[PDB]
Amino acid sequence: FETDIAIPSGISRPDAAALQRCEGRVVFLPTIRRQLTLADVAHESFVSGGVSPDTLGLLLAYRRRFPAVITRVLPTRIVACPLDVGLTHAGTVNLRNTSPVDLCNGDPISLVPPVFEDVRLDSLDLTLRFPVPLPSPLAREIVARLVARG
Amino acid sequence: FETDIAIPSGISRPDAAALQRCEGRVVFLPTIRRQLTLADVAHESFVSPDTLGLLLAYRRRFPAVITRVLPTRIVACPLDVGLTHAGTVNLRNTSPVDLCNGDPISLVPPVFEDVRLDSLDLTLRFPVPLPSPLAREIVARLVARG
Amino acid sequence: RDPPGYRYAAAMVPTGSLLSTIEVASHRRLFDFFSRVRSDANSLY
Amino acid sequence: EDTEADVPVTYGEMVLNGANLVTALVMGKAVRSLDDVGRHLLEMQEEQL
Amino acid sequence: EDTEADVPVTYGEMVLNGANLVTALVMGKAVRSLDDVGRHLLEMQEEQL
Repeated sequence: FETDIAIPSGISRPDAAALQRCEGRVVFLPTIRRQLTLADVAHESFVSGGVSPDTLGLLLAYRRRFPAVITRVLPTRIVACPLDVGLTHAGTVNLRNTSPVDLCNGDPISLVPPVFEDVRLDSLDLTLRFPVPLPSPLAREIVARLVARG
Repeated sequence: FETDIAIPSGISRPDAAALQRCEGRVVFLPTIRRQLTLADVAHESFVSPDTLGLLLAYRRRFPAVITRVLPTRIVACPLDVGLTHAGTVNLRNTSPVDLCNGDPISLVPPVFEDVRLDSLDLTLRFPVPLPSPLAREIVARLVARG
Repeated sequence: RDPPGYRYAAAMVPTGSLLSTIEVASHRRLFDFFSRVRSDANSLY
Repeated sequence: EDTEADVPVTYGEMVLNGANLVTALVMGKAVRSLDDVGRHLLEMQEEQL
Repeated sequence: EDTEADVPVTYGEMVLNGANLVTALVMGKAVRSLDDVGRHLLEMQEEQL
């Protein structure tokens, strides 16, 4: 079960290579749907409010959105499968780390907004913030560190 | 009578578009020849000299003006033999000066403010065709600055 | 940089055959485009 | 002024049967009708204007 | 072992007389022998392995 995120027209030449570099990465969408536009996918899609959302409001949307892991990237559409319905039929989907921290076998993996330190598409005027797939026992440490910092 | 400055293969994508935008601009060269390696054109080929060393090296070299730009060769023509038998080859300003009809035009190294290639590993500095009555002024202004 | 991709259907009819196996991963700079394949690639099909 | 009009029936077929298929695969782009555009780039070479 | 060898005479011809010239002017690329690649992508495709 693989959805489609269509790229709108007018892609520059470095930007077809920029989206060639997010091959296996976690992306949030509103509703599982066989066709979807990229403007509903980007970081702009939930800047609702008058301030772009900080790390708190990032967390709230991540439980109201349904996480998908990108498969192959065709130059016309981004093919993805979500992590709630598409994975009972197809067994196992590859995933790329953006973490500074390596993964072991058998860990469970949560996601954190990019608090540590971001593909921009100037042919389309949007940013693509991506979550940080770190292992879940660190998640109750690292967020508890950064709250303890302030 | 046209020179053929050849481009060494291994060009990236915006670099062939980077030389696509300097259509009518002045380029120096060592010696008039039918074919010519591109490394003689580059700013590396003046060793890096300051503003003075270009003024010495411009007069020892021969000013040439780019015609069409093919991706395989940059076809130019010199300003001393190829123009005094045929008519006229165009020219683009890089100047902050808008030109008038009927002036004598010299060139100055760009003290005002540059097309840098990177996959070929060379810069290309270019002269500024401002009018020669300003050229005895502006150079004398800038010496009066220091 | 550009690793520009080639055309895969001229690949289907080979024009000639090599005579000896040659280690590719020994170096990079003699070559122009290369990709290691885990027996099947996205970009192939 | 009128009640009954004439309208054509069949849609248009733009299919890659023939040598356009080889250009789509090997050459990596495709002309709309190469079986005519490739033909009319021969008689212009010779005849007239 | 020997002083007199046998050497070929002609060079190699690759002239764009054919359907490659069409792709030269409109497609902007060129197969080496499209007269056979374009042929052999029809018997391979449907008949055998």
